[PDB]
Amino acid sequence: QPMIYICGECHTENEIKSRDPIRCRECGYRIMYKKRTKRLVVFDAR
Amino acid sequence: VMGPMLDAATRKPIWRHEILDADGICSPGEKVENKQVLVNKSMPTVTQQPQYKDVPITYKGATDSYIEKVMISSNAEDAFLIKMLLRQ
Amino acid sequence: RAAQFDVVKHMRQDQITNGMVNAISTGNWSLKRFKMDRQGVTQVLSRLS
Amino acid sequence: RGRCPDCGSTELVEDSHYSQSQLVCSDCGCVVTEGVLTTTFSDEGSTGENEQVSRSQQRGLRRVRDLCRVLQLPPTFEDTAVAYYQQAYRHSGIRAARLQKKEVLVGCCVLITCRQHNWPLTMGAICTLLYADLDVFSSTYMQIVKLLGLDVPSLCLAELVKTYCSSFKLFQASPSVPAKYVEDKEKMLSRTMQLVELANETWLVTGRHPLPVITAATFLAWQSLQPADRLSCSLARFCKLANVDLPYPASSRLQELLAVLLRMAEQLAWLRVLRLDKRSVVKHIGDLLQHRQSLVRSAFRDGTAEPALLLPPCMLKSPKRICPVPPVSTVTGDENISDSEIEQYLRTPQEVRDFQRAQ
Amino acid sequence: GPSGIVPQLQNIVSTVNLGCKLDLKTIALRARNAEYNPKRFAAVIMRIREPRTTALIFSSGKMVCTGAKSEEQSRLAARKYARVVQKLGFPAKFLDFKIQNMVGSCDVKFPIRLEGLVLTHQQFSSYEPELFPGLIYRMIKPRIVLLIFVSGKVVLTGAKVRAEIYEAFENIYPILKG
Amino acid sequence: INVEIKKIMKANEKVTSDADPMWYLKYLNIYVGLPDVEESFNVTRPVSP
Ligand SMILES: [Zn+2]
Ligand SMILES: [Zn+2]
Repeated sequence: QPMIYICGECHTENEIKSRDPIRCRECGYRIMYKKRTKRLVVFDAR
Repeated sequence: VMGPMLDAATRKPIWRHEILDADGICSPGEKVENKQVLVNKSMPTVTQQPQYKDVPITYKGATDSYIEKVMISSNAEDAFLIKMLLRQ
Repeated sequence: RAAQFDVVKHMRQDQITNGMVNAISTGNWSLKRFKMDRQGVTQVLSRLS
Repeated sequence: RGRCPDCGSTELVEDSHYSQSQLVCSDCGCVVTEGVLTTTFSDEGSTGENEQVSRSQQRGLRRVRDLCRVLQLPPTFEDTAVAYYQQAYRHSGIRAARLQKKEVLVGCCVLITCRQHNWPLTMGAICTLLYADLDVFSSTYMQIVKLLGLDVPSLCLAELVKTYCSSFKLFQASPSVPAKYVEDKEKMLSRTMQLVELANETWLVTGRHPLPVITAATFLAWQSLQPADRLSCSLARFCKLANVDLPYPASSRLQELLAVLLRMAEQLAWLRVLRLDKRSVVKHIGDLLQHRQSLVRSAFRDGTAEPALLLPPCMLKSPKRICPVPPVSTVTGDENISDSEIEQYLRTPQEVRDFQRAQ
Repeated sequence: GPSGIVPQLQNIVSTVNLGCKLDLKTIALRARNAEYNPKRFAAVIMRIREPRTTALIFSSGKMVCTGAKSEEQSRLAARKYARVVQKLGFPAKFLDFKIQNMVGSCDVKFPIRLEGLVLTHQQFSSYEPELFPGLIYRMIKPRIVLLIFVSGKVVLTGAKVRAEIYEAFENIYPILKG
Repeated sequence: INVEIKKIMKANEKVTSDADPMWYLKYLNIYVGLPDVEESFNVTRPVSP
């Protein structure tokens, strides 16, 4: 149920759920990225 | 933003919401094709509890794309901001 | 007023900001003292290569 | 139509392949087999209808926006402030109120606006621009809030400290502050947190002007970071370097907090051995802060689940007697009245003439 | 029940109508225990030492009294002022006496953290320490205002009868007990 | 930003009142600082491009 983004330039799981303004846990950074999916995607080696 | 609409008959999200995540936004690594939604945004129709109307952000293009990275950030005016990078 | 006014009650600071950013972003200026209203002063930097 | 080709569908939804439009319904997998095309605007090129409004009213509105442009906060603060102002401009009392009460009423709406965004702002910082005074503007401020009954948060302790601490000049060298006064901001703000958290649980925050607490904590934190360099300074000597004007209560808060920390100091034998006092206790707060949660629970006499009294100062002075049962009573109010008492309160004609002569 | 304590009373406020018009200048001229200023105010100020009270009498014939500890003492003092006016020569009479307010206070012998109360009773609580140290509670049953402090002392105002003060007291007892 | 701004401010160094002689408001020097960002608590931090 909780969601896990990773912070910019420190890359520690930032663990935000509420509608609070975006923020790192220790950094001053305001920028965060989503983590990759766990579903598999197949490719054609052409 | 609201999460995917699940079919009770399947316990899996409808086709147009297939790519979404629990938070209502698309998942890096996955494969988007035409007229599937990328963010499930909703706005206030009331401008007693506020009612809400659907107005998603959809992908429209010829071929499929893969999703490279998804960014979330904010201004000081409380306005959230999403950015996404698609690849072919 | 029966007592002197203070300028800090009106010494405001959004004007310079608005003018500068609008001129650079929009790309047309009106130096109405100089009487010139040129356009096409700015272009987005082409990152083709 | 609404129906499917022949039967009980009702819904209406879009479908299209190559830039057309059609109508999706559902009782079968059908578009109702009909659809319609779309006709659109564009390839050309939030009301008006703006009332004239009372001249004085718009004059006030102009003060609203000229105020919010000072702090240069994000625009929506201005617009919503205007909305609150217009809402307040709907009652006879405010309309007939003198313009000074109007000059203050613009201030309060901007204030509550910032409070909604938990945006830290203090009372005088507003009154600075408004020719106001504490009583004038505070009494009025209460009046509108009770009139409107709108929910508004309090000043949350940690919010104001960020902007207050950041205003100091201790973070760079300058001809007024050589390096021995210079300090790292991160350490100071952390230390102030570790002190203010004590202040609230030790009842010191409640019911007092909040800012003196911050000033005392910052002064002592700055000292304790280089006590050998900084023990020689003082309240004003420190503040005027930062061009800060200090609270007079800050002396009261200082005496209070040193009294607290020596009581922590005795809890540890390896602090007890030094025979600590006012002069010396300052250079060990770095030591105490590591174990403060143990110090408080070793120091308070209130060991109950819910040697030193952990109470606010208002009764740390202790009652002279612990509030025995009050003498709630009645009397006979119907007795006769002694006329002698009444005649004692009357001037004789000689005294009447004396007062007439004096007048 | 309460913790063995019922609030004390601090002040009484009452009014009475004397049934006739008065010459304020004469009364101030001849009263040892009176103060009046005709050029700014329309009523004469007087006091008595027992019950230790003050009275405010207008030229219109209405009177306001304060300083009493109980309603009987207010009524006695008002009758005393009526007698004072009578001996001054005016046809003063004691009519339509009514109590208007009284003040009560109590202490609970333990501290109270006001922040929690304002965080839980927003509809009634005011917490602006930078403006007034005490917390203001607007109670609806009875229509009473209670003033609360960190020491556990509580003050009550706005009642017409004493039962209102004690009613508000035991109404707030469970709330503060939380 | 290093020698022209100062001249242009110098050229308009003083404003004059409508009345009340010897009432005036004077600029004496002007600075331009280094880049930084607003934040929602009237507090600031430097930023990268
Ligand atoms: Zn980080
Ligand atoms: Zn059919």
